[PDB]
Amino acid sequence: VESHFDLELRAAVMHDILDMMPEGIKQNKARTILQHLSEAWRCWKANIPWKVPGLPTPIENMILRYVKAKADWWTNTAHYNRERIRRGATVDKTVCKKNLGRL
Amino acid sequence: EARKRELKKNKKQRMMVRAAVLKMKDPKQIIRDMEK
Amino acid sequence: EFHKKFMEK
Amino acid sequence: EEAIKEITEKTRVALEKSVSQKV
Amino acid sequence: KAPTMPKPQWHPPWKLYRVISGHLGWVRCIAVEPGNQWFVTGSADRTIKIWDLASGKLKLSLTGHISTVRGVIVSTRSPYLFSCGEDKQVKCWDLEYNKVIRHYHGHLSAVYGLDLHPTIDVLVTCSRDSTARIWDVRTKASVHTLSGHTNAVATVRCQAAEPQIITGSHDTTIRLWDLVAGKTRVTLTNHKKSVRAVVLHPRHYTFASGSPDNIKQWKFPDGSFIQNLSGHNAIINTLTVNSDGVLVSGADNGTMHLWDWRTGYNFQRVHAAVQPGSLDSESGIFACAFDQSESRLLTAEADKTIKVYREDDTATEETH
RNA sequence: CUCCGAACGGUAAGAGCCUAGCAUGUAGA
RNA sequence: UUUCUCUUCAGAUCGCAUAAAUCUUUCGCCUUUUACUAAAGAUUUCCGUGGAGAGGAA
Repeated sequence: VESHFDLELRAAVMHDILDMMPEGIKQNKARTILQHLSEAWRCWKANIPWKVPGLPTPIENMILRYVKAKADWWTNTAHYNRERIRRGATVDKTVCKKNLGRL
Repeated sequence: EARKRELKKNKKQRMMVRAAVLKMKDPKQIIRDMEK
Repeated sequence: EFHKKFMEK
Repeated sequence: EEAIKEITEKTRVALEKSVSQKV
Repeated sequence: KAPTMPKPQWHPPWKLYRVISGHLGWVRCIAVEPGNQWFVTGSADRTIKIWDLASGKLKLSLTGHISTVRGVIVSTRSPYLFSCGEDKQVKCWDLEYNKVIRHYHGHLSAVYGLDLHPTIDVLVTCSRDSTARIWDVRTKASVHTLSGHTNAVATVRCQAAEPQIITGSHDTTIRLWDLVAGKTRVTLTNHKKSVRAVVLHPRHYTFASGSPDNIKQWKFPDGSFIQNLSGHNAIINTLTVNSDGVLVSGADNGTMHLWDWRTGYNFQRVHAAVQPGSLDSESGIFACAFDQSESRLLTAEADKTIKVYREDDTATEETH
């Protein structure tokens, strides 16, 4: 499901923080950058020009790339849910609210 | 459909509770200890 | 993507 | 590349032995 | 002072020919078919775009992967595609069959790439958790998997030559053991960085190599940093050498340091242009490969396109 | 106008007493 | 001259007919599944079969 995609995105973000410009091994940062990226994605979900400040250039670039990947996955899940909307194929009760919110 | 599974889980929990209540103060636990 | 989706939904 | 052919033959024999053992 | 400084290889300059923007997402794998008639262009939209090699026209699509397929190759003796990714679906796309019958199995986690041997009846798949499955052709199983990775395998490779291993885990641990032995006879516990650029340089032995920081040469027998290249701080995401011994390494940060064949240091120092849809700092060279004729370099950036960097006629490339 | 189907979704859980078709073939002094 | 062993190559309606399973699509169903229905494509399993060494009885 989408949980596996989210976990893969989080693992990719961790790998990027470890390898994509880690600023050298000098007791580097932690998942607080992941929290900043998640907050930036939530802000973009509001269609606002907010972003994830307080970080270097490649960190922000990787954050934007991961956010675009997660948003593409969400749009694809929404398209798959809307495809099974007219017919439905006996959709469950919880998926309906999620698809409706995404749309 | 899931209400059946929920009721089954509730009945299993109630049966386990009743078994524990009957066994804790059981004749072999409480009344058996009453003679000691 | 968004145009055809919002048009047919 | 005769050594390449020898290594390939060894790999094929090993794969056949593994298939006969498992399958 | 620097190596090959007073001996500038008078090679021609690159020249962009055209960009085939038809993919939907960051391109994962880009490879030209052996017959110079197909161009396997992967994308993260769950759709392998097999376009024309030299023409670049839309030939046909191929789905089956649920997520982005970060692994795509085409065999020589086995006329069928070879996909590999987190979906765990290998698209055995034959030129005449046009279906998916490979059914790659063996990896109990995601997959970042795979590689099929040209001669030996074996392959390799970069599993996610700890696996390195040597998918045997027409077996769909890693009967003899050289498992020496503690994380997501960066890349995989094996052929009839005698380096005997090419692989590396994401936990800073590689397995440069004998592919025939299977056991970790030689643990390549080095290259803690994201080593993802191992392109064949000049000769099969004593060739070049790369790395995301201070890329240098390597050696098939026992390894050796002979061709001391410059400080390639750019994260080399991949490398595909030219037909005439030249080398080109695609960078993940957009700054693809183009080094000569024997020079090692960046001869061109090219970079990834900002596409019209892309952002300011968001792109990065995902793939770069020369065609079967070595006439136009197929460079696929993150803008969902594939540029054809052809060669120009000019000898004014002499630099100390 | 002769084409005829089966299993699961099923039997509350309980403390005291009682009865039994089955199974090893050996190491060693 | 007749048979039994076996590594081996089959695109001959390999077998003047005819079984199943797995996967991917399309219908009928559908209360959940396994058993399912009738059409297409591919991969295997079983009853087998053909043509070529070597080794064993009359």
